[PDB]
Amino acid sequence: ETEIIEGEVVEIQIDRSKVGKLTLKTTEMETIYDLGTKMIESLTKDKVQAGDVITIDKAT
Amino acid sequence: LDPSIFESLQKERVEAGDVIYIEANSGAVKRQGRCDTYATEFDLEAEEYVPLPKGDV
Amino acid sequence: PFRDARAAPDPVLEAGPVAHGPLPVPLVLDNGSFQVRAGWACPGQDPGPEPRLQFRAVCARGRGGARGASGPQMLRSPFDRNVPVNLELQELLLDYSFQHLGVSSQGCVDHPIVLTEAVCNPLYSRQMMSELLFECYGIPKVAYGIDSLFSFYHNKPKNSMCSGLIISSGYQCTHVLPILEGRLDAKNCKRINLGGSQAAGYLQRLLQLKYPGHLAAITLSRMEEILHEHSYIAEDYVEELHKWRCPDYYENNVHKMQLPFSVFNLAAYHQLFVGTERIRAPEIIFQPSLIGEEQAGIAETLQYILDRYPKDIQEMLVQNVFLTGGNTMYPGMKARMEKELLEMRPFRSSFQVQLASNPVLDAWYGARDWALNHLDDNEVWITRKEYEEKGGEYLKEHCASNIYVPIRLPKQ
Amino acid sequence: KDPNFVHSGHGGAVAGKKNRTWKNLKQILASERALPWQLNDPNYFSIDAPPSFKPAKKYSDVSGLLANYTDPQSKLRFSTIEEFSYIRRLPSDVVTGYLALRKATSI
Ligand SMILES: Nc1ncnc2c1ncn2[C@@H]1O[C@H](COP(=O)(O)OP(=O)(O)O)[C@@H](O)[C@H]1O
Repeated sequence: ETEIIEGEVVEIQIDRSKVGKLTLKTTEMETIYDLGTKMIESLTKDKVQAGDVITIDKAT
Repeated sequence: LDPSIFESLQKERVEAGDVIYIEANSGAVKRQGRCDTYATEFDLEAEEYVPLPKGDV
Repeated sequence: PFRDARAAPDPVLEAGPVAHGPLPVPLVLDNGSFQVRAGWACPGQDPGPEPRLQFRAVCARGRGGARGASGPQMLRSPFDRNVPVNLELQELLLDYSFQHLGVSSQGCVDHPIVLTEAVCNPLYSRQMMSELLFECYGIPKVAYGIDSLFSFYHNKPKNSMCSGLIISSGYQCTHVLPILEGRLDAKNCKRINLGGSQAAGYLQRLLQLKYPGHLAAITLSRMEEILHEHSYIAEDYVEELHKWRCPDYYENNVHKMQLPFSVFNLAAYHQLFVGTERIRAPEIIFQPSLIGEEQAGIAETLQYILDRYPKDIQEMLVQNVFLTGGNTMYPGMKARMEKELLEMRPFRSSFQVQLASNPVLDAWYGARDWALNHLDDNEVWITRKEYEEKGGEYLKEHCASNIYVPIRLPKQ
Repeated sequence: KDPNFVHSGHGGAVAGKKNRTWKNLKQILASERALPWQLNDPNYFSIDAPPSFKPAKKYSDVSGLLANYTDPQSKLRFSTIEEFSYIRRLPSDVVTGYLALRKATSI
């Protein structure tokens, strides 16, 4: 079994350790998440942009 | 713990609040994830959280 | 379906029920924040026969201005967070209590009294409570003690020296009291700024937001019923609420609270379905973060005081964990407390959790049994003349009482 | 008959515009912090339990079940899709009403 995120990204924010935030959407719901450090490294590495559709292996 | 075991904990990237298995004979050390009491530290973070063990210490 | 509460009983007595032996039978007065409990010591009878005057500690005086009323019947009450801080609204609460119990006649109450007070009581507050007592009512001698510690004194296996933690939870506070060799270790005692008042307030505001169509139908006296009769405390909250998540369990366990009637009438005369709400109201004392409030809660606090001792005396004082007062009445409380305690002890070690024989009345019965024993121990009491040389900020250090410190208050 | 009638003037607002019966508890405590206390002494203003160390769990507003999610506009938090459908149909009044239970930004 796996915990998986999948959705369209609607907003992504970063600061000058670092703390950022993003919002995701499906056809049926929305959420905002606060990001820990290791996700900030992953999201900044892969140049995610608003309107992208993405899937995340939560555990990894 | 002896400093050899401490080196092994450090190599596994263990910190306080992690859930750990030590085998005292082998000197084997295994990280099993963060304890779920801290699962709300952030909304998204890359760790995997496990419940506090129900077995004997 | 909801009930309504009773009011206006018939307590009337003769001028003094004086028994054989010593004539100055003391009044035993539990000066509670939710309700007052008061009566004659009635010595020489093993079961306390009549703790009379079970009544809510609230008074009426409205837009009429010219009169006020005091018994069970806009409203006011004399406390701020379990310390009394009102003048005449305390007097007319005492007056009610004395008059319904009977009194001699002359310009004083002829009988000595034992009176409950806050776990710590501010010096100014103690001074005022002494002044408002010796000046107006002229009592010969007075004793102050703590509700919880009287309830412990009542529930002890023996009339002997002991150690324990007391867990106490009344209207507007819960306290954790470590006691050693009969003495409250008040240097490292702690309290939590929440209690059963705040639970009812939260459960009200929830159901108001759940059914805006009839704000007026739901009110404190009806919140009392669901919180007393129909609510329980989880063994583990995030697991209980998880088994409440599936509809087939929900429908079998949700509570159907029928309002009184004048579409099947529920669009206004609803059945007020309470599910998860019947857990979220009790849980406030273990997780104050269900409200806004950032405090440790009854779980982290107990560990945080228990790790401030040598490892031997921990294993001593945990041998008597005692539950008393108000909120401990919830079903499942012992089980939740002993499970939460099992995680924060050495792996093979032992502990014991005792629940008070009657969690709400044992504070009064304790004060009874205490005063009925210590009648003539004149080092224990404050005599009427002592208050004329010590200004009222003064206390006598008996067991089941707050720790005294040498201090004085300027007044003119 | 009655215990007494010539009751003393303890401190009520007969002599001036000041607060009616007596000072509130906060004002009393402000006058107790002035005294010559010492480091071992019990008190009423140093018995408060400490703040919690652990981060807080996140339960949903409208049902109390665990909430993975929070809505970016209303700022309420919810567990499932039907709950997200439900919240979007609420008026502003009950929305700010729920947030006020948690002393969130809502004032
Ligand atoms: N049977 C009960 N079940 C649940 N809560 C109860 C019960 N009886 C009383 N309470 C709660 O007890 C509290 C009052 O307890 P009490 O010991 O009289 O307080 P205090 O000593 O501070 O005046 C109230 O908030 C009330 O909600």
